[PDB]
Amino acid sequence: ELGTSNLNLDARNLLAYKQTEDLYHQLLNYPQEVISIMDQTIKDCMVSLIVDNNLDYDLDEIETKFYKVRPYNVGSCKGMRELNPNDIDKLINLKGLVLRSTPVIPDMKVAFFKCNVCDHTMAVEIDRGVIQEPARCERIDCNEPNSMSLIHNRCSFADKQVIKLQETPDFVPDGQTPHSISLCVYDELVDSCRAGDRIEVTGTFRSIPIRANSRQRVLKSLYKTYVDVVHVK
Amino acid sequence: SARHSRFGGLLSIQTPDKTRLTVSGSQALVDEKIALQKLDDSK
Amino acid sequence: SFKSRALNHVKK
DNA sequence: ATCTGCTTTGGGTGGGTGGGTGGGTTGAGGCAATT
DNA sequence: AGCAGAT
Ligand SMILES: [Zn+2]
Repeated sequence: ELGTSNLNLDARNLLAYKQTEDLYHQLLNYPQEVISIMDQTIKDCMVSLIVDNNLDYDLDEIETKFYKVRPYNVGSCKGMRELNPNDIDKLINLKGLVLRSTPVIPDMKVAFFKCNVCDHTMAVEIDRGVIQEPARCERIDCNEPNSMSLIHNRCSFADKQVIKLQETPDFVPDGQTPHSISLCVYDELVDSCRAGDRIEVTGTFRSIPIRANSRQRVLKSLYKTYVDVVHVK
Repeated sequence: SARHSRFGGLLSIQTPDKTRLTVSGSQALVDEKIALQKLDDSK
Repeated sequence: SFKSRALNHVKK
């Protein structure tokens, strides 16, 4: 009725239903795939409701929408100092004070390519930040090779933002300098919190390699951590 | 995919014989025709 | 003594 | 598929016709404004 | 030494 898409889900409700105990544990252990199947199930049930109830509401509009779920309260919140390597790719809860937030970063979803001898364009999706650019036009008539250019302003982009978080005063054991962890928020969670706010963030504790230099492919053995946020309160 | 490119969902499809192939992408996580299309296109 | 290939705009 | 060739880290064994919104950050000394 | 190019 309101036209929104995001569904705020509470974890405990999964433990309330006999069927979904294993689903709850899997969410806590494999958040990415579980969230994906949750999103698709939400979209499928949304379309099925209209299909079964033969309502007058337009179906094309529903088919156009990306649907999402935002789990929260997934267990006792841990501490930034207690994040060990055992938690990499696992859902965690962090309570901390915002400290800064960078401007919106354009993150690429779909690349757009155009030929220089036939003016034929086709959009190729992206997987983990790599463009599968073609070696020749998909047109049979013009099969010229290595004649693809990237039209930067015709691609598709998504909203990304990097926030810095610092722990609450009560979590400091002695009074030393509080530590800092970096976050990443995408889509409707962008600009969801202002500097100096006390927020509780639920996300996946991820880790990414760092390149040694901007020329070669050598990576430092030390991995840098961050949090991929899915819900903010 | 609704989520961003770096979300990182991995798949394991089972062939008629007991071998498992690996595919990446939420659409693959949901569908099988998309999985086979990606398998063909990744060649 | 040249191997030249031609492209046409009408094909666009 | 093999052979040929340039350039780092960061730093003065590249520089100041590349600059300081590309990083290398304390110490001293001169000048205007504040007193 | 890794990667960018010509035969
Ligand atoms: Zn072409």
